[PDB]
Amino acid sequence: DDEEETYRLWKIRKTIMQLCHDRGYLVTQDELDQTLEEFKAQFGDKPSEGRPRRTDLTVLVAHNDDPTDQMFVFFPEEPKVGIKTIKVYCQRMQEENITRALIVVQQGMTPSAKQSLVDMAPKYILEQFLQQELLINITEHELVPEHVVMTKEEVTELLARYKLRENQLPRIQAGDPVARYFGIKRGQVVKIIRPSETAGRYITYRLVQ
Amino acid sequence: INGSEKVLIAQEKMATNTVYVFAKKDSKYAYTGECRSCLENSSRPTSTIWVSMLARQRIVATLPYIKQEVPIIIVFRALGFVSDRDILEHIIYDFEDPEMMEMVKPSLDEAFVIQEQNVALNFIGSRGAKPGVTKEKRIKYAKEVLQKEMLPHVGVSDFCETKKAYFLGYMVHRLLLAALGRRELDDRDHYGNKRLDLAGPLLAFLFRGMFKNLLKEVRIYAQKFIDRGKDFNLELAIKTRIISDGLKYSLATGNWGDARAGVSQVLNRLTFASTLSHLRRLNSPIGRDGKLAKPRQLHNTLWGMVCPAETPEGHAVGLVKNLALMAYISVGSQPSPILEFLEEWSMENLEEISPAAIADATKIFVNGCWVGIHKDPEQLMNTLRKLRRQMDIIVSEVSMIRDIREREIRIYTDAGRICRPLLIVEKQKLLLKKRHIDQLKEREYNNYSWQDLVASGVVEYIDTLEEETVMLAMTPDDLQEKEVAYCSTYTHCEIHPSMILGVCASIIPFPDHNQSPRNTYQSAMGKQAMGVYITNFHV
Amino acid sequence: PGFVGIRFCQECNNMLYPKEDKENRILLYACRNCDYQQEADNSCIYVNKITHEVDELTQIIADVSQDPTLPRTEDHPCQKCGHKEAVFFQSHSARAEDAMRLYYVCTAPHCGHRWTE
Amino acid sequence: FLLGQSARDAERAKDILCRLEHTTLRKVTANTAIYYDPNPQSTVVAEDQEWVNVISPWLLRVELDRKHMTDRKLTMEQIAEKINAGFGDDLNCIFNDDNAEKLVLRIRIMNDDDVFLRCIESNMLTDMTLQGIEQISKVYMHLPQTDNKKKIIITEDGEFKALQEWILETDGVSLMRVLSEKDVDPVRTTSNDIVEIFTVLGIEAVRKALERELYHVISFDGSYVNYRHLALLCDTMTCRGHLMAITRHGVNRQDTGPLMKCSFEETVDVL
Amino acid sequence: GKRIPFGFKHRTLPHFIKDDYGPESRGFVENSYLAGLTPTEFFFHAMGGREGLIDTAVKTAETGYIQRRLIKSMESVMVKYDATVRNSINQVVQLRYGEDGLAGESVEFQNLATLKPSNKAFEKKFRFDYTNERALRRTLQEDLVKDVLSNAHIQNELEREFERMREDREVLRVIFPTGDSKVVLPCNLLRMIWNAQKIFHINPRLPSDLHPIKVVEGVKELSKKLVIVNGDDPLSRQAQENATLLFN
DNA sequence: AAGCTTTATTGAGGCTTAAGCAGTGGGTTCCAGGTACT
DNA sequence: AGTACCTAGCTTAAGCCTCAATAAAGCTT
Ligand SMILES: [Zn+2]
Ligand SMILES: [Zn+2]
Repeated sequence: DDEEETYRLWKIRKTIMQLCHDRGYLVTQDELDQTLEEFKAQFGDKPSEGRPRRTDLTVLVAHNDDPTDQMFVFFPEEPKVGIKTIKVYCQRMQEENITRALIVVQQGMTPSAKQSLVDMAPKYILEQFLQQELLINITEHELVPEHVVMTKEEVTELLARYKLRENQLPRIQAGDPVARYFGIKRGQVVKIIRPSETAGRYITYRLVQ
Repeated sequence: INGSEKVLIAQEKMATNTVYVFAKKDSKYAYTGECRSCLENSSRPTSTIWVSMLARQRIVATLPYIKQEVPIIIVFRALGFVSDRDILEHIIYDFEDPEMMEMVKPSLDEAFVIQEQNVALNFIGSRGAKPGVTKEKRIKYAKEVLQKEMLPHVGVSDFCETKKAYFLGYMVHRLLLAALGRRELDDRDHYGNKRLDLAGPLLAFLFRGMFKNLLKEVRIYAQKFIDRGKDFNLELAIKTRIISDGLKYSLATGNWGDARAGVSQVLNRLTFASTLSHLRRLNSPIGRDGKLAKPRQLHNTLWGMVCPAETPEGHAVGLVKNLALMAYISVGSQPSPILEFLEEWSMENLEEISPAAIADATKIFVNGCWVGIHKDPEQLMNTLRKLRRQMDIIVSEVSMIRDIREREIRIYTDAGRICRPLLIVEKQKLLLKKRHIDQLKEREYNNYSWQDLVASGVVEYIDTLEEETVMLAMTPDDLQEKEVAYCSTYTHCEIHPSMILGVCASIIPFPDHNQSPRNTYQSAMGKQAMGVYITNFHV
Repeated sequence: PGFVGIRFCQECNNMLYPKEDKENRILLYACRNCDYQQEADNSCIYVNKITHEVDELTQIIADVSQDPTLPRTEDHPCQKCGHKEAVFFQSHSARAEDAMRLYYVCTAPHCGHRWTE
Repeated sequence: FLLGQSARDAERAKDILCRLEHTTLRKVTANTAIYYDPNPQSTVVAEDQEWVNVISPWLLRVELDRKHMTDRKLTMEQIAEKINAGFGDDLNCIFNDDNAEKLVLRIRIMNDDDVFLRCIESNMLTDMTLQGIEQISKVYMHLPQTDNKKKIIITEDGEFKALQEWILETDGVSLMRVLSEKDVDPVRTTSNDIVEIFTVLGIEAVRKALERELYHVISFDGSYVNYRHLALLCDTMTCRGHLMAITRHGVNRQDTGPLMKCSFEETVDVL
Repeated sequence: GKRIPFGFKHRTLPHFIKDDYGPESRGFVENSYLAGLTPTEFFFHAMGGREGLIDTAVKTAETGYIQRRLIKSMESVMVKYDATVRNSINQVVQLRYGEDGLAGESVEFQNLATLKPSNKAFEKKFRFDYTNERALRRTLQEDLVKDVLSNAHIQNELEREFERMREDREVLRVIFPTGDSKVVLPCNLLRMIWNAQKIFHINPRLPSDLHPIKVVEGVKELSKKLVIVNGDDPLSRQAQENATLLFN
């Protein structure tokens, strides 16, 4: 199909833009929520070997403050992306002066390239995402409460106020889909605001482990 | 025993020599067949043969003392049946129904490589409980397994090959029918599939092994005292402790072995009702603390056979049961007179038939083993009943069951079947006439007892198997008077509905007006009520 | 269509296997133990009815009319013999028993006619 | 939960149901058979569409029913396209138009083995996945009665209103794939499995989901338990990042102490 | 959960004809315990009772294993002296017990009046329209009536508290998307108000004599006195606000 | 030498196995037997 | 002979078995 493909691409674009906005990046308001028809006009309405193919919608976004860092997103052509294919992205990545980047794979990604992605984490950070993960903004789900990343000063204030260490906080998995959505690294407390039926509002904290 | 009163609680078990088709929905088998074959008066206990259909559709066989799933075609070739046509004749009785042939085709095509009986038997010997050394001493092991291990009830002899093959083909045919669903599956809780081991069978089972141990000790003694060149002393050869202390231990302790326990319990003597209830108690072999409910539920076949209300309300609900009032367990007799009678009539044996007339007639089963064919199922059940209404040859406890939907007719003479006496109903009339009551009121004068009424062809014992093929009325005053007809084809009539209760539930006044849990609780407490439990209590 | 039966060899009395003819382009059932060839009858060598269109009249036997445990009706006469009495029952089979279809068997002796309403 | 107009339309709900239920050809086919026709132009069946061809002499003749064909809202070409996509160019499919009730698919290979054509015949009746997703059985749809499932909206005058819209209820479990489907509410669509949510919606959503599910089973019979006890159990199972199952497999894997873990069912192995 | 199964070949008992789906044949009992049950019904009644006892006997073992797992999993979860919930290894499970710090004994089911009015109904019932003369005359004493009517600062404050109520009304609707207000809270405010009425012999027919500005000031002072989280830093202030958000 | 092919290669999907399975009283039976040596 | 001395289902991790990408190795033109 072709209309299904362009609808899927538009949904992925919408979810990626929402992820970048929630992550604290410069997202233009109309780009944050554009119509499917707008996307079709802007890209070509024929992903099946046509104008709105992959690598054309690689979205480059900077930070809201300190706009030096960017994670200009990638969309591999092939379903199963591999090491020799992510090395092209690495070459383009070193061509710039930034470190973070996101790739949106179609099918299951190879375990050797999975290890490779860890193999340059200190140098430049690479995140991967499957298509079905980016067809729904899970933060919009009613079961998912408001997750807010805390700064280091806020974490120190929290620990000094409650007189507890980083070990004693309840923790959250690094492979958590919410954590992956925010791209938070290990040792980064995330405050969570959820409504309580017995107190109204309850704010908890989850360190990354 | 040692001054202690011990009661052998009857332990039920799956009925031997009977083919059953079950569904192991969790395993890799869509439908599995089995038959716990055990020849009567055989010291060796039962050996279960499994024929199970693969779920994916080949058919394999789990033989005793063989650890691999032998294909059915391999076994049939190992029985001296090389031709595929002959094997299909022994399995499928019709050559005009292509569907079952197509369904069984993958199993036939599984083992077309093996075509010789020697090769089939060599494969039989492969991967056994006792592995073979070479082609030699493994051909004989497979022959021994096929001769004396699997299907012992069809005969253990050189000439029983064709009978054993016919029975295996019947088992495969029943499995195929279960797979197509033309015959419904078999229930593990239907009491027509169960037998009750009373004191007789239990003591016989103990005595088999115990006498075997005595013989082994005698053999050891003879070996010791022949090697010296002298003559052994037979009085010192047989030691009496190995044959008496074993019974004493098995009855005093309850450990049924040197296995399961609780077989022999201490007699309960708080109340005469309690004593009667402890002597009529059935114990399920199923273990306790099981989360399943089907072995504990009150199956429909428990009507009149076992008290529906009385059961221990603890962790053994439904498992431990109390026998009903008029329920009687068949003590079993020899089937030889029945076989002689069948051969007297126009019954054809399996060793003298063509495999073509098999499908157009009814197969005859005696104690499970398939004996032959009869062309006219009617006038055969009529004749057998007429003899059971006269006590000419067939004992009253023997039960004949004519499957009418499927052309089968089975006669059971086993020791352990549970039956109850029932009235016999002619066209629309009872056979209990007024003269029977007149002669029965004047007992101790006319010497007209219950056995005289049984020999009169008025009442007869019906077991669970025959209950599935009988139309049984509540009472004569309601179900023999012309109305808007319900069935108008009654065969038996219940003597009295109140006799479906046990000994402890029969003391409940108006038990139908209560709630069933209350009746169960009363039956439990009825054994605990104090009173004069025995007349000679002062001694 | 129709079902396909298993063909049998004539010499060793085994089951025949279908095969193709390379020169005449015809189907032939061939034995594997010995070498026996025969001219096939139909092109349909395999069939599979899955929608359970199972006619039940063939599976029903006339001997069931003798069963006292089945309900009788004086409401439906026999079509062949005209006997006014006939018994009725359900399908009594798995892969079935979803619809309450009655099957009638005439209880008159030596007729055994069966039908469905 | 359906997203928009489909929630208030039974016909659109049926379309979503057909797009979610796992539909194979076995659930759609009526009967199937293989033949040996070396001349496709003149088949043994002598039907009409044989001239569409104008390569193997043995073919696959499978006939489709009309009842299941209409209910699944499929077209004949869709099935052929799915087979062609799932089998490449090794297979050829010639279908039948809507001329008669007999829906015929004729399948031939590029030349292999009849047994292989039967081998793939058993390999098609299983898993083309004609409609819906995997790991799902028949899906039941209905209108809710309790306000928990009814769409509660706030009218412009501030008054609550209970809109009764069509809701779906599956018998399998697959989020992150159903939520991807069109006309499906990605916000309110909950689940019954807990492990599946943890893979999809994270750990904190499970703490809410387990709370609602545990409250559902407790309060089903009308009994009430305070929310304080519900919150603690849900939080202690999620205070480690992952699902802390209450067994020896989950309790005895956290650093609590050798005596705590040996106080549980497994004693010697812990100490 | 269903009718009596066909234990025999397509019949529940040998006494019914085969394939009999009628009420009596499948286990329906039309008699009562006073009239007594027929033997076929009595056995079918035993069918249901045996299922009940089997459930009772098996439930004990499976359930009994359950609480042991629950208790042994949470046999060290307690409330420390900083009102936090920590396990044996001092890992915080909840910052406050039950997300509010309130024990489960001294709470009652209460109804939130702010939830589920109409917008006009909410304004009609809570705004305290001070513009009407006669309504003020009937409700308040004349010295208080002219005090409210003359001063505009009091009128501004009464408008401001209603602004908080609309803010609260939106918050509740976000917290409770479902239109229900049966919520557990510690202090039964309606009862204590009714308790206060009977203690002080209100006779509510007469105009009242409390200044509404005292009500607003008293409530604000009371909210300050209800402290779940101590301290003055904004982190504790937010926790204190969230702990008593619903109650306030 | 850039690319194709091979070959270990290495992480990622499918099968057996322990190990648990609510609380208190009352009775019964059994715990060496077999040889050896005076 | 009497007695002292010798000899029924469950579930879930968990280890184990097999299978497909992949870069090193060596040909290949
Ligand atoms: Zn041949
Ligand atoms: Zn007729």
